Amino acid sequence: QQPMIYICGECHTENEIKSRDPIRCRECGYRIMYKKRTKRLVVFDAR
Amino acid sequence: TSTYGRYGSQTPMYGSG
Amino acid sequence: MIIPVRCFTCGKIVGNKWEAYLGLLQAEYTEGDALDALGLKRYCCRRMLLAHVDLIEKLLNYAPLE
Amino acid sequence: LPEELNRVRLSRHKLERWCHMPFFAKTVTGCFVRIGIGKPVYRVAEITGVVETAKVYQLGGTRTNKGLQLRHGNDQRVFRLEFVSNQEFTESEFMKWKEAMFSAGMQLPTLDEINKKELSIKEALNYKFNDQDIEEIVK
Ligand SMILES: [Zn+2]
Ligand SMILES: [Zn+2]
Repeated sequence: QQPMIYICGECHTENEIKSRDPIRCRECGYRIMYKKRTKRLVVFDAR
Repeated sequence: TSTYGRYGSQTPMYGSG
Repeated sequence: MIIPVRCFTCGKIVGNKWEAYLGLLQAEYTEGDALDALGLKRYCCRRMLLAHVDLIEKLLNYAPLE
Repeated sequence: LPEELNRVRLSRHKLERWCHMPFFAKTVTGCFVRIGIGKPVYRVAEITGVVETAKVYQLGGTRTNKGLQLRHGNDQRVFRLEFVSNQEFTESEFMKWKEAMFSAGMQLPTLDEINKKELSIKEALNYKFNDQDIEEIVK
């Protein structure tokens, strides 16, 4: 039940975008907006 | 993600103000 | 971008000396007398701190939020 | 039963999503909220109309200056959106509301009405915002 959350550009507020939506921020109005980091396992070798 | 209260966040009263 | 942890050539830890070295230069020490007050003798280790250019101070100007 | 009554019980975490969604006077009007009076006593008031206060108050991150026309049987007054409780309908408050409704002359809303009212919320949640609601929302 995960709604594909984005982060605005100029606002830095998480929005919920499902498909068939306009990409706009729920506030201030911004057409550029980015995605959140993954939830998978990030493991590096300090190398 | 519908009501994640877990109670709550200290509900303010009406007769408290 | 940010001070390397070690001197590339030698192995010596120079990561803890960038703030101390900018503070000594702010005080009055000349730049060659600051580098040995910190304890950097080999000229391999001394170019880490002379040549370092600190870009992370400019990259921190681009705030994500506030 | 105070258990079926909790399905249409509006908690605090659900109003924040619909502070600016329209049709508001059509989904919330008919449900019951757990409003606060104050010391831990509560009364089941009736969401009657959608009013607005001249007091803008912040609810966590969000802020909302609107009011709620609530009424416990006969005692009706204005209400703000911060004093509502996430607590479900207890037994003493359910019987207290039952006695305030039997005491007022108001008919108890038939259970089929609650069953047809609780689905309005779930359809309003999965609603695709394809029309010009984003724009008025940002405004
Ligand atoms: Zn926008
Ligand atoms: Zn060295």
